[PDB]
Amino acid sequence: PHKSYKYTYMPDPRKLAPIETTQRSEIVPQSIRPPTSYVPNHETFLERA
Amino acid sequence: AIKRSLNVGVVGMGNMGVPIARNLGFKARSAMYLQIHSRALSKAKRVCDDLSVDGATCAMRIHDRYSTMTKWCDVIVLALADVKASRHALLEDNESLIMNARKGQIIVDHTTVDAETSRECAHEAARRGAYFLDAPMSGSPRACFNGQLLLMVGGDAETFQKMLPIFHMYADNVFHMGESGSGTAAKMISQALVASHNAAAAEALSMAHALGIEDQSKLVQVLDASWGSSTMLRRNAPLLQDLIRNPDKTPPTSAVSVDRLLSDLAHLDASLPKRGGEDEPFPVFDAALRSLAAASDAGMGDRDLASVVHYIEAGEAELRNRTHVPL
Amino acid sequence: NEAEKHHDLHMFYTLAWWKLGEGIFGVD
Amino acid sequence: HANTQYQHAWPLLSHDDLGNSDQSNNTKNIMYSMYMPKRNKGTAPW
Amino acid sequence: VAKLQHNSAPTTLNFYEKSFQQLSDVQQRQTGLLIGAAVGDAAARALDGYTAEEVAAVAAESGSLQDEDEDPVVFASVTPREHKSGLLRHHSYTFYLFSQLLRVMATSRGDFPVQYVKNEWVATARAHPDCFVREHASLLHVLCITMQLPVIYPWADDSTLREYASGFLEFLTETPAEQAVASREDVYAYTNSVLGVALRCLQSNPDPYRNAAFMAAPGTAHVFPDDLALYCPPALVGSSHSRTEELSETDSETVPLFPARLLESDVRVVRECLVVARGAASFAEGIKAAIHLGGPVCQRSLIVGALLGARMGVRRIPISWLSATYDHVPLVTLALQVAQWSWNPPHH
Amino acid sequence: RADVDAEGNSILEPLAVSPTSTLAWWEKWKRETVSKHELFTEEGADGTPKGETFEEKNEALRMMGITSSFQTKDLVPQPDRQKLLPLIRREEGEIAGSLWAMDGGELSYPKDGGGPQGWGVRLWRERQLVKREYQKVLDGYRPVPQLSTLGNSVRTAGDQLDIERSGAQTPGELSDY
Amino acid sequence: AGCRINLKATNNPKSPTHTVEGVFEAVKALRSVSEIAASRGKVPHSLIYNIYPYLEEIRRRK
Amino acid sequence: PQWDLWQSRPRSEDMDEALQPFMDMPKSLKDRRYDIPWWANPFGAWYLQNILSLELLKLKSKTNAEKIATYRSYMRSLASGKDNTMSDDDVIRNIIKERWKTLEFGDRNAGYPCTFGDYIQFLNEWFKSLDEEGMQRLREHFDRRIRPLLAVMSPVDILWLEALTQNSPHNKEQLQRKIAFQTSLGTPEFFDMSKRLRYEINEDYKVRDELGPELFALWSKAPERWPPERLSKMYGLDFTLVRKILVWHHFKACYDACVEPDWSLPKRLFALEWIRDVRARKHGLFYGKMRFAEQKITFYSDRFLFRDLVNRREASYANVWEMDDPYRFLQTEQDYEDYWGDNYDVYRRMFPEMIGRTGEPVQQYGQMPIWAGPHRQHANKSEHNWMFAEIGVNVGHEALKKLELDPTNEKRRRFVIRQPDGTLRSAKMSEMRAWYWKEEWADFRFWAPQMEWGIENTPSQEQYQEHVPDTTDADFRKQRRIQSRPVKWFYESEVRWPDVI
Amino acid sequence: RYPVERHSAHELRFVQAREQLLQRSFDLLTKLEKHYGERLLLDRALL
Amino acid sequence: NKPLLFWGTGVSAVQQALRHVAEDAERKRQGLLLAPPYPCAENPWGWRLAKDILDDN
Repeated sequence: PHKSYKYTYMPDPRKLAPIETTQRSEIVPQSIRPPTSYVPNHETFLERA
Repeated sequence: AIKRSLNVGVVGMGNMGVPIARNLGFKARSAMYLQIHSRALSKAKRVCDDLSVDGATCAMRIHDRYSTMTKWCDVIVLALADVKASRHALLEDNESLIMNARKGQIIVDHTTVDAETSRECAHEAARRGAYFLDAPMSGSPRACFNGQLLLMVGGDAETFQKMLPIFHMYADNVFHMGESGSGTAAKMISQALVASHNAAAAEALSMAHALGIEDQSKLVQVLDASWGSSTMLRRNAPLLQDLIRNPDKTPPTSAVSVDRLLSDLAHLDASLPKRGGEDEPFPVFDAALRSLAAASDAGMGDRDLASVVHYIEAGEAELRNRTHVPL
Repeated sequence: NEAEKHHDLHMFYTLAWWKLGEGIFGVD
Repeated sequence: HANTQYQHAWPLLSHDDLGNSDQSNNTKNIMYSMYMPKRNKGTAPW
Repeated sequence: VAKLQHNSAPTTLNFYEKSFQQLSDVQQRQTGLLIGAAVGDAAARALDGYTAEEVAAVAAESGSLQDEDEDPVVFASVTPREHKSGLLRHHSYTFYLFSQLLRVMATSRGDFPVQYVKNEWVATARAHPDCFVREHASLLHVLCITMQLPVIYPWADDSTLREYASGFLEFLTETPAEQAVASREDVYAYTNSVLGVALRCLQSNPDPYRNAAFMAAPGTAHVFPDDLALYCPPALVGSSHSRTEELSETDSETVPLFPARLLESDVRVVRECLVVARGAASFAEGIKAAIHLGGPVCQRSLIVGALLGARMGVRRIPISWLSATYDHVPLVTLALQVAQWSWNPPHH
Repeated sequence: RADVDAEGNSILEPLAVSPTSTLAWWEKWKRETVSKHELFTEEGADGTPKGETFEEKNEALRMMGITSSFQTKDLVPQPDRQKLLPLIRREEGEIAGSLWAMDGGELSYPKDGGGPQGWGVRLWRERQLVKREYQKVLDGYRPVPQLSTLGNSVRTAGDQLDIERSGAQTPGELSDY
Repeated sequence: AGCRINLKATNNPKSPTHTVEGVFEAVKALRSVSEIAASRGKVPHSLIYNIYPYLEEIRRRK
Repeated sequence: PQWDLWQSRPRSEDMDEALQPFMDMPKSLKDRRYDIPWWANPFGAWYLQNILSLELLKLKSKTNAEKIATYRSYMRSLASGKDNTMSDDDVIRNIIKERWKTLEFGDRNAGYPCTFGDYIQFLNEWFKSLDEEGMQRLREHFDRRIRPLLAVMSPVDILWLEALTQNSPHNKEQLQRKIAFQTSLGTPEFFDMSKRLRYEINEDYKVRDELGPELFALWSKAPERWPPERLSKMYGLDFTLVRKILVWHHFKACYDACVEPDWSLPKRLFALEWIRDVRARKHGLFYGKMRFAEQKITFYSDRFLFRDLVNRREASYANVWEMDDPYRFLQTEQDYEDYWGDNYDVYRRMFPEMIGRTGEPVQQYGQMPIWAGPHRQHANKSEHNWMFAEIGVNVGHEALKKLELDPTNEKRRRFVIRQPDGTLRSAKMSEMRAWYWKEEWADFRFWAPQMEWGIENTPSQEQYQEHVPDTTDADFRKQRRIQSRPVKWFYESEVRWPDVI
Repeated sequence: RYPVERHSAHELRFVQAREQLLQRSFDLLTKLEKHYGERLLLDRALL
Repeated sequence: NKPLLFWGTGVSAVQQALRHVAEDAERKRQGLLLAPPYPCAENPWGWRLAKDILDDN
């Protein structure tokens, strides 16, 4: 096109600025409580709810 | 001997060459000058224009001549369709990359090739003083866009270590198999396993339909739970079920084609050592080869691999005729 | 879209410029 | 899906679509603010 | 220019690495004084109290270098012979008082009386009784405390800086009981001379040590290097009369106890620190030379690194050492606040 | 280590550029020439750095190892005296075309197809401008041009013979001869 | 320039001769800045330009 | 190995044709072509025999005298004894000129050295053998020599030249028969203008490729001693043209050395122009240029505005460059590359005036104690940067942006940023200015440290004390001082050191 | 690596991580042997 | 940098001409024509091979 400019269409530098991501699992995990005697199975849990 | 950026070139804007170049342009934070070679300059113009519009972080330069590509690029990666094009681009052309290679250049061809071609390419590169790697890529173009490809690199360990930061831009599973040609051998083994498992999955779904199982998801679930799980089966369960249910439907096209699979298996057979007059008696591999050949002999070579289900019996009839000819 | 290859510029060299320019092809 | 929306950036010291350039006097340059609609319902980027 | 991304190399090595570029030259020198003082103190805290031969033995013992690790003397991993509780594990009592004064200055946003920090200093002294008697009313201690006073207004002349620092030095040399600590004037004069050195370093004067020797307080020729001692003003006849009055007591059985370390020894240590700072071409080598001399390495570094920072700005301080400093984040924040507010105090 | 990083992994390094390249020559010249601080000890007479005069410029280039071809001010081409090229650039376009070309780009040439923006129309307009200039020459607003190679080749044999044997540079000199 | 033509008062508004005559009469009745300055006794440039020395030109010579 | 013009390198077969007729040549006749050396073509053989041999004669050899004797004898036969004093190089040049002029195209074996088709083939293959630099040199030769002739010659003259080139007897007779063709031929008096046109073109090319190295060397060695402005002033060249020549020279050196060009150079030489002109352009939309940055009152309207402008211009640079005082905050090459590469646009749009930095230092705050203990320490961490800005009655005034963002303001607008790890930090200058209405102008001239002082500018303490600030009159200053100073003394209820014996 | 970490200290950290990994691997293989009823701890030469 | 010899520069041309003459013998067996001599739609420039007395049909 011009042979003298990088990024011939001249995008905004913020366009080429990168994006970083961090999942919430890294911030805090999710624990799973094992079933208790009151709700031995998920059927009983749903019936109680 | 000045300080600059690496000149990284990509040769072949086919189906898999575009995602590689796009990944390099996107993930190269101005750390490389991206050269893109094309047989027709219109394709290179289109690729560079699309990369620039989508937003590329590295400057790009288009090429239509292997001589200019060699004089510019410090590292070259070739992603072509067949073996003939790769052989012409590397050894046969007057401006062939390997024959005209400079002392220090690194040429990596991701195209699946034969063992003899890989050996001769490595020998010529070593004689010229450059470095050559055969890294047959594995995966669909969508997987290459996601960057989760598969590379089996054979050659110099130091060269593989140096080229790792470039491979990781479009491939996550990179395995340095060993000396030159080990990547080609691993690709041959993988292709043979793929064909065998595709034939097995097609037969399994055919017998499922024969027995009466009327759901494919509920079958693939228990198959994955059990020891009969297979990637090809999981991928091709719905299409194979539909094709079995309605034989009139013509299987669709895909990047992994019957003709290409047959060509790769033919290269594997050519590189397979012989035991004299008779060949190696692999029953499952021979059955898969015959079924795939019967499928391709119906104009379905450019369609998906699932077409083998309609020509299992075609291959069997052809084998029976050929065996009855001398009987 | 198509790049102008300027092949019409080369057609002017096919005119025997030495007849009038008296050997302009060389260094002068 | 080809590029039909973006165009190559203006090079350095280039002329305007109306011939205006920031060279020497501005007399050859012509103001164009009087051709725009008098009131905009919103806010233009410029 | 650029290198291929691999191994997930972090973009910035520290929080303020790219923030230090956002200061003027004089602001960089101002922040560099405090930050280099802190870095030197933290680097010399490990070998605090060690002798010269002990430091040499440590360096010889840790003679397995992998061509990229820092000097074994700096930030040494030796076992602690002190085992302090919460803060003196990474710094000294002198730097504790220095940090308290820095925080008071940052919250004051300009010049401030000594009463703003009297209570903090006496609270620290009560919290650490052994350190207070060990390093109270000594030249090294008062100098390391008052080194940061010229940061308030680097363009101030010697007379203004000395007048402002007199109030702080009076309380620093004020014994609680009527112990009658002697050589208070001598301590004041030596501290003023070194503060002149630091002020000229902040002002980036050509040969700050030479010009401070020229404009030093009378009777302080023994603290400057011997090649510069000729330019110092001679001892005052008033100082001689004060010495005669002190000798007129004729009480040999009375010995002061708060100045544990002798004034002459403090002067020798400060002279060694000044020669090291003058002959140091980089902050790292200056700190290494300061710690190789043994003795009060914490105060030696607190002087030498402060001078080096005032000479060559923040950005010459190794960012790895800055990150290794324990309280680098609060120290740098306070230094930035002081540098910003020194040029426009709200009260005047 | 050129090809080894901090961790010890082998890293890619660009291939050495051609030692005969002009860029390599510039790099070596910059690295090996005298530093910019030793070109002149005393500065200019009035607050300004030396090197503005041609004598000082030639001395500096000599110290840097370069012999200036433009020793005098008059030896500079001085393109502000041009009377024909600026008119063409102002009206029609860049007559040169390939004067500013990086690599097969930034070319000011007519289109290949032709039509209103083709080589024929471009040359016709340029010839019209040259005809206007020749009309000025005939009217005496411009000096009579000298004898050209094309003009000599066009002239009759007798004219060429007498021009060659007299060494005349202008038609006026030919008329005098 | 800006020109506004109103031919409602005329018996035949759709008259190109009326339009051209009106425009030419308006042009004829126009005085140039040079003529206005000559009539007033002022400098023409000190009538349309915002320079503070021109403020002395609108006062009375004293 | 080594490839040059003498030994042509092997090129690819699928290369496109250079000349138009070869593009329409049928594929069968294309395949009929042989692969032969360049001199195997009759035109190449003619050139090597006639012109290239005489060019080689000037080199040191043994047969040079043997051929020079014959050529001198021929020249003496031509021009009696006058040409005896002519130099040997002049004789060789004359022989080359005569052999170039006497070249004819016709039947190969009837006397003519080569045919027109052979000449066309040689031209096509010679153009094919060129690289990018070869094609650039070819275009340079075209512009230098052939373009003036085309601009000065009529299409009738061009057709006559084509007829001469083909040397067809019947076609030449047909063209000469026409009376209008006879009368439309150009005149030598008008063709003489081609000499001046060629001189101007060669003068511009000589400017470029001879004053480029000299200016480039001066500006690369001592840019501060020889700025582009000084170079243009001393060489009489255009100020813009000098910078253009420098940029072109550097970029051509990079391109022909096969190195990625330093993209920062056009920015570093046209910093003002880059901000003013370089824009992203949409397809199908026509754009304009802002003559003035804003609607302001001209400085000629008031006498004080005129003085202010002349003082500011005195304190301002005429042309700021990379090494000047405002760019002294780029200590190392990392800062240099970051500022001048790929982020110059944002770095210049951050703040209008040129200051000794690009933003403000960022300092982090301290978290308020949480009595809930470790049951709630996690809650302040998230996946995003939470940015908060103060608003209210005293905050948000566009006209007071500078005073509200002044760090030395006791009533400064309060910004906070909670990082995804819970850290509370301040805001950058760009982040703080993002909340106000955008300012999209820049200043490339004014530099504050160069302001006049002493003469006509002397801030006085009397003017500031005219307000009569009295602590006994107004005690708000004491209240703010009390608010700022610490309060830990209140728990101790004269300060004295502890006594231990 | 930490800002002031030594090479020897990094090696010691790697040694400690290696020991922790070895113990956790032994526990995991014990659990897997209990789960499967097979013999997984074959090469018992790292004690 | 090397002699510009004449006697060792005719290798590939001989092989190409051998291929051409073999194909021309088969063409004479088949009555084939290489290309239209006159300027036609597919050959507007009228490219034609030069006649050679020594060459046989």
